Amino acid sequence: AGYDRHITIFSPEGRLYQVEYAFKATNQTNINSLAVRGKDCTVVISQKKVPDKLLDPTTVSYIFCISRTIGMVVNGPIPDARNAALRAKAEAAEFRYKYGYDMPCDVLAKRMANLSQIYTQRAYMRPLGVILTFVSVDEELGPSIYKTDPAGYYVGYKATATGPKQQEITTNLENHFKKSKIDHINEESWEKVVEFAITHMIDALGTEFSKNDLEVGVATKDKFFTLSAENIEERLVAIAEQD
Amino acid sequence: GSRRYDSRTTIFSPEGRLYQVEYALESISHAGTAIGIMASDGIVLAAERKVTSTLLEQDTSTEKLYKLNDKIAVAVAGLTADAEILINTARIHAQNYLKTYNEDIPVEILVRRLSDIKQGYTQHGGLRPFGVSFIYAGYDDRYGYQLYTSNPSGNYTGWKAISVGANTSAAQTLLQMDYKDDMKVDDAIELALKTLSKTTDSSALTYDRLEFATIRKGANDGEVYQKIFKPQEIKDILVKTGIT
Amino acid sequence: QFNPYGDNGGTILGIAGEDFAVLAGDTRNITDYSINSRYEPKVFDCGDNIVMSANGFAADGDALVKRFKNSVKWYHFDHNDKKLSINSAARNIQHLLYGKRFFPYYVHTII
Amino acid sequence: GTGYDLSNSVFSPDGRNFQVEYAVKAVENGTTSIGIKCNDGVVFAVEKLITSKLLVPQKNVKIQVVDRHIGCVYSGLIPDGRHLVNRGREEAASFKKLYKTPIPIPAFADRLGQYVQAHTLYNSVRPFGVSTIFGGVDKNGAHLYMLEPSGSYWGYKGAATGKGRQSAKAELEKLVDHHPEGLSAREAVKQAAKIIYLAHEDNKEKDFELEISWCSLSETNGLHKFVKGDLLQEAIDFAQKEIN
Amino acid sequence: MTDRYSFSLTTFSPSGKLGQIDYALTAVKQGVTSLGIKATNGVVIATEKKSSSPLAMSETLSKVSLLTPDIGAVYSGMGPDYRVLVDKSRKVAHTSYKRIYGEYPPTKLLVSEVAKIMQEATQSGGVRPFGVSLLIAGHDEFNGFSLYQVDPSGSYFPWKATAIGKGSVAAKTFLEKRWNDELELEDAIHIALLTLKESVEGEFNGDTIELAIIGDENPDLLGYTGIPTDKGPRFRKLTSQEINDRLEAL
Amino acid sequence: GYDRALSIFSPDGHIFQVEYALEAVKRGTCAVGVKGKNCVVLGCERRSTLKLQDTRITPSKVSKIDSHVVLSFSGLNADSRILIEKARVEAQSHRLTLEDPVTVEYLTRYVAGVQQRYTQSGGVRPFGVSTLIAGFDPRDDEPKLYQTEPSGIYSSWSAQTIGRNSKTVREFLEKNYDRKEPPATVEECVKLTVRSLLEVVQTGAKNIEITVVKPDSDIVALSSEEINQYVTQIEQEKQEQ
Amino acid sequence: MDIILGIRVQDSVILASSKAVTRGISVLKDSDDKTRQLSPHTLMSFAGEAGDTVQFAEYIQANIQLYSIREDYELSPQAVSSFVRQELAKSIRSRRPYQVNVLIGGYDKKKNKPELYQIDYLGTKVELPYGAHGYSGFYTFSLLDHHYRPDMTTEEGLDLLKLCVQELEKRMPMDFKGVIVKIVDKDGIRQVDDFQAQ
Amino acid sequence: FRNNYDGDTVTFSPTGRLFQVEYALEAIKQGSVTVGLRSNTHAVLVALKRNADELSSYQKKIIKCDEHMGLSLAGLAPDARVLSNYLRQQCNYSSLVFNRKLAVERAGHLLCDKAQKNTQSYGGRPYGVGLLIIGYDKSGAHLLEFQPSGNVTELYGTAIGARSQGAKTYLERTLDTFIKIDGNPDELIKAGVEAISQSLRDESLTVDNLSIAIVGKDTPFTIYDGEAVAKYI
Amino acid sequence: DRGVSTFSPEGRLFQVEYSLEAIKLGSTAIGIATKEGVVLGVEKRATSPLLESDSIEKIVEIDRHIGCAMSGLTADARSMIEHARTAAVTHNLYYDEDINVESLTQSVCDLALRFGEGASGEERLMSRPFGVALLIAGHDADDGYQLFHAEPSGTFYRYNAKAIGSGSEGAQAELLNEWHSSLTLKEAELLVLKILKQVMEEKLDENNAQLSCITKQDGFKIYDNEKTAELIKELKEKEAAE
Repeated sequence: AGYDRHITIFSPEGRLYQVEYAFKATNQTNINSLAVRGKDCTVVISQKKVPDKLLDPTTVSYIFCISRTIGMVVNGPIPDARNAALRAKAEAAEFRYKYGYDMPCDVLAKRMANLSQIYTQRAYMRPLGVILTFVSVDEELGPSIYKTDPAGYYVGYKATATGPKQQEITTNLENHFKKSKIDHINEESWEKVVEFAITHMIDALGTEFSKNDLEVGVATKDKFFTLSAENIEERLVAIAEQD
Repeated sequence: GSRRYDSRTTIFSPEGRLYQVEYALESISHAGTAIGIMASDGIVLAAERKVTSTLLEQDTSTEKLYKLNDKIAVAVAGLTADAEILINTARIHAQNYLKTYNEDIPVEILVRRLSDIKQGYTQHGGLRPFGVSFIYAGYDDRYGYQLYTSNPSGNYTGWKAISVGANTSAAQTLLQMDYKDDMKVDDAIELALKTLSKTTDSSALTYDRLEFATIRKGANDGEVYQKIFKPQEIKDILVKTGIT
Repeated sequence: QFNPYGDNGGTILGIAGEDFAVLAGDTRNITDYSINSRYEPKVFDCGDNIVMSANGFAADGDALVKRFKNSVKWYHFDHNDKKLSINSAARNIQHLLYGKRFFPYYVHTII
Repeated sequence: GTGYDLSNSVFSPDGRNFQVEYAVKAVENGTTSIGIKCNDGVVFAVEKLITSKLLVPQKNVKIQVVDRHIGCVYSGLIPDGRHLVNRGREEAASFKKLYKTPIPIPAFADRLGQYVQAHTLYNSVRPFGVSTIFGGVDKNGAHLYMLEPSGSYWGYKGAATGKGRQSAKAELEKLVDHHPEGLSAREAVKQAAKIIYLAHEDNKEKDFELEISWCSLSETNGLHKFVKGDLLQEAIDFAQKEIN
Repeated sequence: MTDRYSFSLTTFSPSGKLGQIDYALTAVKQGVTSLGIKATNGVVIATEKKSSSPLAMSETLSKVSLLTPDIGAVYSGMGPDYRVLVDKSRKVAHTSYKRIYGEYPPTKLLVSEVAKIMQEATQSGGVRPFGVSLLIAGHDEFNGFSLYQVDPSGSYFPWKATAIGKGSVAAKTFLEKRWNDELELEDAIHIALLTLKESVEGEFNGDTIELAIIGDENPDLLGYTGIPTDKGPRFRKLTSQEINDRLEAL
Repeated sequence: GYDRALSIFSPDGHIFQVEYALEAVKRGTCAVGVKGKNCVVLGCERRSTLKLQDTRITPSKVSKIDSHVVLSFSGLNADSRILIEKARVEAQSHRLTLEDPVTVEYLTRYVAGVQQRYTQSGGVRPFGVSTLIAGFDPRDDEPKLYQTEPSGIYSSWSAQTIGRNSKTVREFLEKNYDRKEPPATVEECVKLTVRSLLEVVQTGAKNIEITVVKPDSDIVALSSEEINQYVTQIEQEKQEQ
Repeated sequence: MDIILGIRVQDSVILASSKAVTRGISVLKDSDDKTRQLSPHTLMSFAGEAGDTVQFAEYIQANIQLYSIREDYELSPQAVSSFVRQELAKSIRSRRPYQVNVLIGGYDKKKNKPELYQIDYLGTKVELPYGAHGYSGFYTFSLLDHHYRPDMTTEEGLDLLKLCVQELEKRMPMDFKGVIVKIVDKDGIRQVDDFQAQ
Repeated sequence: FRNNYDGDTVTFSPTGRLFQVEYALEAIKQGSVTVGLRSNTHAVLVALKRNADELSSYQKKIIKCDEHMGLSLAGLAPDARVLSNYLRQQCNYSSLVFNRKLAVERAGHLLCDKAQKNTQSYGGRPYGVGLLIIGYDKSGAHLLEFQPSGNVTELYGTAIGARSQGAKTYLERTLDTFIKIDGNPDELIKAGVEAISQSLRDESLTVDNLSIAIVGKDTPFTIYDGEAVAKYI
Repeated sequence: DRGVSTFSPEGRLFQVEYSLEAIKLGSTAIGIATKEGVVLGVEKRATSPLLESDSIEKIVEIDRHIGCAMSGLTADARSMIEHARTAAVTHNLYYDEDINVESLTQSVCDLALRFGEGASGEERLMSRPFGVALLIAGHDADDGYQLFHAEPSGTFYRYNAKAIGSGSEGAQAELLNEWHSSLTLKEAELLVLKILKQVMEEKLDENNAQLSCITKQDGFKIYDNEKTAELIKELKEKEAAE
């Protein structure tokens, strides 16, 4: 009777506790990340925290390059993150081979969310304690943000945030879009869209960043790429000459 | 491992009973009452619909009375979904016999095979048994008009008049009180309506809460005909019998 | 089309005495009109005082002797180092040969 | 309630896998082992607790080679470490069979990472009771990695796990600070010997044997080789000099 | 590895109750209210698009889905469980019917196929029942217009009008008062917007409400012309503008 | 898929699932078998919890495995059908390969072998059925009577009973059956069968069924009147004293 | 091929099957019974491939006897023939088909009428007043088209078979060593042990 | 504590232990004592066989793997049969495919990996037997101690079973003596008999009780029992 | 619950140890091996007088030179006897010789530990261990007359004399004093018959007790009731002597 909280079966309230505890595992890393849409680009900013001095900082990453076009930032433990990363890369390559065109951002999100649903229904597979955020400039939909969770739920976003301090970043973005009356960041170059994302990250968290505190991923037409420590440094100089 | 969460559906009690079989019979005892009565010139199937509304479409509704063969039909008590899985396999078995021998399947053979499937879930597999009781009304050239019943244990018996579902003890006492061996179908139709009306948990027995089916060999034909009563046809016979 | 079989020639001879037995065989290995080897042992000591030679197709001959020598080895492992008698060896080789009834060892073996 | 720590794949109320955390306790109980990344290679060193004089010296090898360029060393349950190296050897051979080039170190790290992570997804399998320090030289420089029972791995300038991991990490941090330009392969072998001897104080009750291996581009042609003979003794003396 | 859960996770309790089905129905009760009304010349299905965040685009999440060009479906309960059932229902319509008979299955049979999938998730080894109830509305040549409700148990019933979810009890009572067997399609849509308002707490507009109808054939949505027998799909999702125009005549 | 070990040993050296399977036999209706000099008789009692059954079609307790062998049982009615079916298939399989019908011992050995298999296989529960297998060996006039049980143990009896109140009827047979003079006539063999049942049945003319097996495929089941004539004669034996 | 003859008269079915078993050069047996009793009122004769011929017949016999005990009922001659046809129909598309041609003659106790069915190895079933397999039909069909009447008694049918055998002995090259004749009616199956000189 | 985590081998304890493995190790300590020791030329297995009754036989403890390899058992006999038969196959595979005598070190690697697989998967149980493998290959004489945990260690001399500490302490002291017994099989056996007598407590080693096996430079693995071990009592 | 192949804190298998308790409830079986032959004797133990005692088969023939006695759950033995009979005949087919008694016993014991719900090793498809112990007795040219005790544990011991079943502990203690390496075939016949009489709940006669022997000359032979009854009479007269 008390094993309803051990396996993915319904509780007397109609809840699934194992799914709920998988949601709690997503904040284990204590990392905040946001995603915003430009005029023709999509940018993801994530917190980079290297505690041990013995670690090689270049290997510490939660942003993954799934395909040529699609990128993915993860909130949760790295072993489960890399499990979801390898699968997404395998699904992206297979789709192109079978259907003759690069898998869209929303389709990859739906496919990964459908897989997350299986762990929610079947008993032997545990849910992955990670929240996946897919970003790309689709050849049909344009700049796109799609986010999946352990529940098997997915939806599109004008902009999004994930982490322990998610709510503070979310309301900060909401209030900007209520003011601007548009669903995107009206800017031509991606550099300024990255600059926007860093600025509103600082304002929401109330914390200043160095070049090693952040992790940036930029999605453009036909390409997704991650910014190096010097690329972020140039971006931090530009926002400093405004405040 | 996984052993921790195993309910063990196919085990004996210290007394020598089968837990899941016993509890499945408890599940059926709450479902709508279904009655079968055998007459000298046909068989009568009658079933009471469990839970009805004003906005429930009755014309396209079929929850208790199903057609397996051109000669064999069933009454359902218990889970509707679990029944349809067993009904589908029974229809296939009936067609497999017709393909093999070029003859319509005898009633008992179809009943036994369906009961043997229920038996399988009782002995092995680790899965729950089907929470369904059937009343088989059928005709073949060997025994004529036949009435069978089967339960989650996989056991089947023959009857002259039988009831499954809710208030079987009350329904069986009333049937045993008024049944005679030389009954006509019209008398059996009346008995079925009188038995249901007294075992109903609701206020009054109306047409929208009933399903009716008769299997008769029409004297002006020489062949067996199955007649699943329409909403209006149930409404008519309800007035004629003196229930209105 | 690929032919799995071949012929390596040679000849073997086995004569039993009153208290002894000989198994002879030429050391010449050939293919068609060419000589492969002038010294290639064909008769083998398999242990338990038993000698064996399979003559015909060299690859099948070597595989059969290798399988029999190994069959004697496992006979000791399973039966408390019991000596394999000559009549027991002969019956064992029958099952080794008939095992490949539909893809036969192309050899005439003598023990 | 409780019981969240009995099954493997079960999430506890705080989003933790206790069976994984219990496997780390088996690693912490195990022998101390280290890894040092130098300017063109990596150096692996391991403590070997001599239980009695009956143990044959220089025989019970703990450091294992994967392919021809990767070296692996682990702490905790030795048989579990051997199983992981066996899988890694199959995984390295599978890569070379299809792609011709020997498996890159970041590639090999993920291959073990996914395999260990797989043992945290099912209740039918037990997590690995080992933390593996591994690395080598490939197309673009040298790499050093440390893998956890959770499946978590990162790149390391200096890695340490086992009984005296804290004493080792403190000594490794001193090297990173004092050598920003990068330690040499010759210096890394000597220093690894010292760190093991200093980390041995957490297990100073038992006598131990030192075992060192290295993979350097200039010293060993990028191939994994064991430190033997004069260079081994030179390292032992360097450690025995600075222990007092 | 290997699924060692070969035994049933849903079993009969001493009282005769199947716990996991009862709890799955409890999860349906927590879900957002959805409704369906059958008229003389069409069937309407509607639900509230409960936006989890104002930053999230409600358009990219369809609670009402097309199964066949003549059959639509809406739910109440668990979103992910519904989404996979839609994909299974769309495929079973082809594999078990259209690839055999060359035509799309009638409403009653497609509902029966969905019911089978959900029934198996109740009996099969190592699975939990679907935490969703479905409202399936469709049209076929020999049955006309029909509406069905599928439960986690696998049981299904035809309806003239019904609602499931949060305030299903209060919605059904209101539907009983306003329904008659002489309603036009537009009248059914009008009542649908009236009944759904009582369940909606916040904004009630064409952006927060998802509505679709099974009515007349749409040759404009066919995509091709030339074949006389092909006259277009009967299923049509109403746009954000089409809802707002009818909300003014509320 | 499902291979969970249901039938297992307990601290005191018992397999409870096999033990409770015999408790299911104790619940089932009583079945008795006696062998005379040239005939075997199987008698079974009929349940009276519900009385409105169609006796023509309702499955009888005594089932024919072959033309010369019969099988009666006690316990679960659903489990017995599987044992009878497997025995009937094996009966035909033996006639096919050996070119000779089964001996009563061999058919018993098969049924007991199937029951034993279910006591040490994963994912299955043992049969809640004990059987009485009677008949005559091919071209042999020697009567045969065997008994199997859930545990898989089988043995031959001169007289045996199984089911509910089988403890009472066995006592009767232990002090009424003599091995020196087995019932030499079919009539007195049936009489002893009815007498032993009347100790349990408690006045049941329609509750007692009698089947007689004779050598060379001669099996016949007695009608209600034929059995009723024995009951009437037996009730006189008590009253004449 | 072997001789398999069948004729349905007024109240019975008569089957005549050759006695000779020949393997290559020698006649090994001259008293072979090329027929099996499937049920008390149904008989099946067979000819074809050396090994398949008896193996198929006994396999069918086992299944009909199994059904007869399970249901305590005898299948109609139509139902038995439909079972045999399906078995051969599955066989023809298998790895190694049964090369057996059968004649099924039985008396239907319900209809009180004799019935004869002819099925080849392909699974082609047909109901006939008279049937033959192999090369026997090339001589016998024209004979039976001329002399056959439906109201003929069992004795009349035996005389008609005698006329068929005499033609087969005269015109056929193979020595089939005569035939074994069996009658299937309401009383069951009996063998005519005096057909050597009837 | 212990009762919750000893249900199967798949479960770790809060301290990081495997109790089912530890219980399998307890099966060795219940078994009869056996001694292994080697020099630079030979390797000897001296095994004390156990009888159930005085009417029973002293069950065999030494199993031959190949002409150059063999092992002694302590604990469960059928678990020793499975592992020895596996090692018989591996020695045979190396000789048939590679024409190569399997190294004793690699034989220990193979027994380690096979025993490990039973300690990670659900359903399976650990092997309940300790093994002492001796062998002479291309690198001289060898002695290996196998444990159900999977741990295999190369040693000069050792003993496993009941009261095995008495023999192990002796060999730890006699270390510098028996390692130098080269070219003499009899003296190496006598050192093993003196080792196994240190573990004695119940009785004295008799004729049908003592079991001695030897393999070396010019000695194929041969097992001596009864009359052949009378000159060592 | 708990696994069928679970170890106890003492280092034993639960299901194996519980299986030995089931044999302790079974009928008594005694075997004595001499230089003239091996003698086997069992207790029939009929549950009712109506039970035909000759149908009780607890001593079975594996081969002409190998026979065995069973104790405990006798139904579990049927597959073990089948395997033993097959292995003896299959060895005769492969090697044109008689199988060694040790080799036969080893083949039977190879099935004992083949139980589990999915134990990693091969494919052990059996839910529980056998509930029966065997007394395999025979003769071969290499080791002479032999007596083996096969357990559900997979282990087998060779005995000069062994008793298993209900009175196994008291009978074995009796066998300790009575056995010597110079016993004749007849001496062992009365000895089994005497010790059975002690441990049996019923009075020993030729109907509830059965004897059998394996010799090099005649092979495995089961003693008929007439032959056994004469030995009981001889045993009664020798005990009444002193």
